[PDB]
Amino acid sequence: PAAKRVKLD
Amino acid sequence: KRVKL
Amino acid sequence: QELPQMTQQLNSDDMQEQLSATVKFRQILSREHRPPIDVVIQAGVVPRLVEFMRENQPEMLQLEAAWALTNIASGTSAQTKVVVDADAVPLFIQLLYTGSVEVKEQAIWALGNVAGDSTDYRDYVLQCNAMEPILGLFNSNKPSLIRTATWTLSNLCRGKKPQPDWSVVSQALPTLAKLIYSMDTETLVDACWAISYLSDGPQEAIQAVIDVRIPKRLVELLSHESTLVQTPALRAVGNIVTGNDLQTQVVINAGVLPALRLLLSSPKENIKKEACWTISNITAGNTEQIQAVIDANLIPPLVKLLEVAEDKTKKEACWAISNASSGGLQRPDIIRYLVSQGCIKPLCDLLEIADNRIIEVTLDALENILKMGEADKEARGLNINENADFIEKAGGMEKIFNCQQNENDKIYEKAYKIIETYF
Repeated sequence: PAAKRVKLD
Repeated sequence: KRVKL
Repeated sequence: QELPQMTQQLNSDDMQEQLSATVKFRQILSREHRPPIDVVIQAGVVPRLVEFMRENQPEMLQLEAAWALTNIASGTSAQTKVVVDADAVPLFIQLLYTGSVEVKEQAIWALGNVAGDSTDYRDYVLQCNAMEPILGLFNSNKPSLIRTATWTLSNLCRGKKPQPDWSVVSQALPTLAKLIYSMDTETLVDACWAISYLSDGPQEAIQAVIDVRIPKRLVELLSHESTLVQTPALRAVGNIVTGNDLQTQVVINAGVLPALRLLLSSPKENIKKEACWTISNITAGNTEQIQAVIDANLIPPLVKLLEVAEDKTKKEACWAISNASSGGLQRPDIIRYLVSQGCIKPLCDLLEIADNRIIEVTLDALENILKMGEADKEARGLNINENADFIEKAGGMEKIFNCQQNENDKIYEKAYKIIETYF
């Protein structure tokens, strides 16, 4: 899966 | 035996 | 907009203004598409945000600042570099030890994006000794935190060229072995990915995965109701059977063959493709394991995919059947069985694929079939090679003959010998 994740909650 | 890249 | 004011407020000495400012920075950065990362970086506030993560800073400040930095690190390697050079990593790590649960949730996510940026940032985080505090998060009894930590943990294990420090990532095996028993799909998925990364390496790594008894569980997960779990688990299983015959036998003993049999009819084409890939590395094993695959009734459905599945899958089915044919030299009946199951027709038909690696693989299989047929003839005074007659009738002779026109020398050499030897 994606290596990065934007954190939005 | 073949491995992934 | 407010950015000019936000920057001034962030650098203010008043803590109420610092928090209000940090929150605004966290907010404008919370966008999945085209996040204002560069604008924030250029505002020059990164060092200040990192400063707010210091141990004695107000909790909310550490929290909002870590969250903001987390999303800056969710960008490009260039944008992530800014956070790293500002010495944020060691601070993220310390927050994992001393931060409140909420704070830790921000810090681990940040470490997840940093480690997920590249092999060097992955190694950097490992060098800062992030592993210890991270493994500690799994004893938190906190679902949301564990999910993020599992993901972060997988980015630390990911990367084959360069492979992460084995002496460090191997430390997470015991944890990963327990995690694949989690009922939380999200955690399970990432645990399986992490494991597939660790399993993708040298003999010692595969053995470490085998020693903690992970294979047994991976096989069971192959039938998990979600393909999101099936995919990584199957990948881990496949990587494990790239190991030696002994390591491969452990997976067979964990009952992987019947499981793979069901995967061969999966609705997802990539599942069928990887199932064949996995079978191919088992039939690449010794005589007994090739027989195990035969006894597991995998050949028939394998032959079916070889003839009607999408190309990517057919290629994989070809490798399996072809590696299996190599066993006929030690056990001719394996060839008799393969032929009786109709592998000849599909194999020949595949000679016309736009992939030379596969043409070679197919020509080898057809030759293993030709040799056995020849040996049978020599053995019992006949003058006709039964398998050669089968190939010709399947239209394979014409196709093989044509491979002699291939610009590839190896292909040419193979086809030529086959033609002059059996036809």
